[PDB]
Amino acid sequence: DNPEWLISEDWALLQAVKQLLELPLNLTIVSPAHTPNWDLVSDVVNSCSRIYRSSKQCRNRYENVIIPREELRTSQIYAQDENATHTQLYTSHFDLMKMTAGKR
Amino acid sequence: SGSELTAKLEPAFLSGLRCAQPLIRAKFFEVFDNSMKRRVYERLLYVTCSQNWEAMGNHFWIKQCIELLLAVCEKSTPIGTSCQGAMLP
Repeated sequence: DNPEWLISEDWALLQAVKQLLELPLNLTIVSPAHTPNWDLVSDVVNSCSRIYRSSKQCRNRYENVIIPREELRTSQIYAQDENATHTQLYTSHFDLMKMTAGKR
Repeated sequence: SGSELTAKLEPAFLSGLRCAQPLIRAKFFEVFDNSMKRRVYERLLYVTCSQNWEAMGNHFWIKQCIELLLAVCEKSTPIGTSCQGAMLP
């Protein structure tokens, strides 16, 4: 949480919970064998995240932001962002790497 | 049956299923066997969907899956094989 959460991270978190765990918005258990697995969710988010998000951090983010937001939706924000924020993240990293290369 | 108590005692029941004492394990499996119908699909659905296996702990609960599904097999049939080429004539 020390680095801010990108909309792509929130979207990956929500989609991991919905698609993989097949759980509802409120994480109510549908089948007893299918308990929430926040390690798997952390693994999915970290595939595209800008920084390592722990499973506890993913659970806290989901329960404290996405549940109130889904109850603009995360899908609407993701569609409206049009990958601009994540592109600008990579532009910034490329600028910092070019700065470091020039300082040699 | 169906009380909150049977929901609360599930770890104890799973301890009985994985018990190292065979008489206890047999009594618990006998209770476990009758809890679902003698059908392959329904038991595969049970082990995939109904049973939270977390209370087994570090136990290799595949043993209980084998025990549960093989119980479906017919027991009174005379023992036999398809491997007629390997049989002693």
